[PDB]
Amino acid sequence: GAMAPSYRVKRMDIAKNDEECVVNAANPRGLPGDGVCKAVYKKWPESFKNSATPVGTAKTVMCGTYPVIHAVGPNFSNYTESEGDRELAAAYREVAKEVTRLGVNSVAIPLLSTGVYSGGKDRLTQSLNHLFTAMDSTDADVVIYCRDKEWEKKISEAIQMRT
Ligand SMILES: [Cl-]
Ligand SMILES: [Cl-]
Ligand SMILES: [Cl-]
Repeated sequence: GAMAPSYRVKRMDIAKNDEECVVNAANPRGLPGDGVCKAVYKKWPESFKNSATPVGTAKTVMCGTYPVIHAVGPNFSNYTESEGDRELAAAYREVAKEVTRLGVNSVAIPLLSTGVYSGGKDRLTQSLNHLFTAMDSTDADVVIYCRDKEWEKKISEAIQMRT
């Protein structure tokens, strides 16, 4: 584990991360997709061999020795707010189990269900709080990746408020 486990946020492409493993914001069919998923497919295409997995789950596939944890958040266009909230929390719990199993000291993670699966709503706080609920009990350094300047400031404020 990390000597003093921390949370950090960076505004840049997660395909350029400096962590020991990455979480993909995957679709259930293992397809190249859009946004984070398409960047992950371009950087680690080998990790999409048999990466299909249901909503609310995570499945890790190695690209060489680098682990790609494919985590499938719900598409809020298809789920109700109640059921989608439950599946989004579940996908993050599965990411925490995989990060622990892998024994890594750091992990790069995006906010699941905040892009094209958001159903047109701002889900920064919802998604980040489910991330904290799952990852708080792990000892890996967590680096959250985002692309929007206002989201970077809000995620950074939420991290600092708890310290
Ligand atoms: Cl970038
Ligand atoms: Cl998304
Ligand atoms: Cl963002």
